Amino acid sequence: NIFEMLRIDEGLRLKIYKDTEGYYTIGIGHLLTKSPSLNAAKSELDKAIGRNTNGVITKDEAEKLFNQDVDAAVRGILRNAKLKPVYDSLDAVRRAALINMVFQMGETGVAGFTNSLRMLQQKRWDEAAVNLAKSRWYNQTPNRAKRVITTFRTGTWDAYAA
Amino acid sequence: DEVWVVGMGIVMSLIVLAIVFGNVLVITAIAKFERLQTVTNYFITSLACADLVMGLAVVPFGAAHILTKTWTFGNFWCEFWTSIDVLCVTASIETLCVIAVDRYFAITSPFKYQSLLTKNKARVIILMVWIVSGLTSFLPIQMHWYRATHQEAINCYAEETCCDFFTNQAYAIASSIVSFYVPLVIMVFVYSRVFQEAKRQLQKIDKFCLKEHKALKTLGIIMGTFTLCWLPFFIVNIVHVIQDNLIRKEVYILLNWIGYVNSGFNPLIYCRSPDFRIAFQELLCL
Ligand SMILES: CC(C)NC[C@H](O)COc1cccc2[nH]c3ccccc3c12
Repeated sequence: NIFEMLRIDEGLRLKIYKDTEGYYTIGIGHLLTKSPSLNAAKSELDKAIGRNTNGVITKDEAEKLFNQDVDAAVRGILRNAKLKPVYDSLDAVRRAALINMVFQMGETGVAGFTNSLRMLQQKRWDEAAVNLAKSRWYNQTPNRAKRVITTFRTGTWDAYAA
Repeated sequence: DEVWVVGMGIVMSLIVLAIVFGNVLVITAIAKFERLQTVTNYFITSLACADLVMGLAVVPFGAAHILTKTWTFGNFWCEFWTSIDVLCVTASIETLCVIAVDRYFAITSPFKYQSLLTKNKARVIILMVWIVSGLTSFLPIQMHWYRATHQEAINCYAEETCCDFFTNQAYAIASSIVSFYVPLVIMVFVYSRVFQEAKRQLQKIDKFCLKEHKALKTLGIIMGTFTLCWLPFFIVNIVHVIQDNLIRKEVYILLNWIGYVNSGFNPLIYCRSPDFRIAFQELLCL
């Protein structure tokens, strides 16, 4: 399912680390905070967790946080007036692809593509893919972009599992 | 492809069952029957133990890794697993080498075809084999001496869902030479001399049983097989040390798995011996 998708694309790390932006991140794609300070990240983390983690957390915990982030993700996608119509017209699969794009690029970032969303809502896949392939997101991470896009056109998990 | 993953699941399940079944058979036959108890079959017992640990501990998790296209067992068990793997292979080659040497010193002693070592010496030798094997496998792996310094390998190490073996050129070369090549050359030379001797005898006057020469042919078969299975793999290691990525990962994995499949060939090779055959058919209620 979707959890598997994200679990693959982003990846899962047991110990605190800095992401591609240099910000503090742990578990699957969970942002502790944006700051060079490890102490601020520790505060954020402990606030998200039950007790002091020192920066090390259990797989289970990581999954808990991932769930919180997915919840918050879905809520965000629903509240956004631009994204809402598109997400409602997409089947569970493409919905998952979308939730992926929102995990990586965030609400605003995803709302960045007007025509992509427009056609996704119009059930026109190929053209949409052609639009997403010329994007910045695709250029930055051509692998995840290619997989997600392929997921949009195919509407299947065949891109993440053979 | 779920259809593909199931097919592979069935194939590799048949593989694992074959390995476990066979080596278990060998060990049981060797341990139960007093007629089958000799230094040679003690070494064979060590070998079948190595291949057994290969069957239960390693192959299944590798299969799971390839099928699921990812590692679900966590870094800890990834590392320990690799340790188990290298340990097994090393112990195996060392065992075969020891066997070769034993046969050499046994054929050529004034009393011929007789091996000078009693039982408690053999056990000691095996124990030492496993000790130095785990010494050249676990230590380097548990001390993280193999680990590469590039960002890819580091990401794969810190990643719990990623199990991949990345080795700095140094570890690749050193470990592949010490754990494989040297004892290989040793075995080859020694056993070649053993065949030369066997031929210098068989043409000589009576009497020395042919069954023993057939046995030398059998052992020769075990060794030949092992070397032929693992050779392509250990060659490619040095290949990637010289020029890396000159060979596809898939191919690497393939040769790797050839080496794996080798672990189940021994039980079928021991059938050459009338003794092991009678024993086998005995345990099977035939
Ligand atoms: C798929 C992995 C985890 N298993 C690798 C090979 O089966 C055997 O590995 C070895 C056994 C003995 C000595 C060795 N030296 C090496 C150097 C590089 C890679 C593997 C080995 C190796």
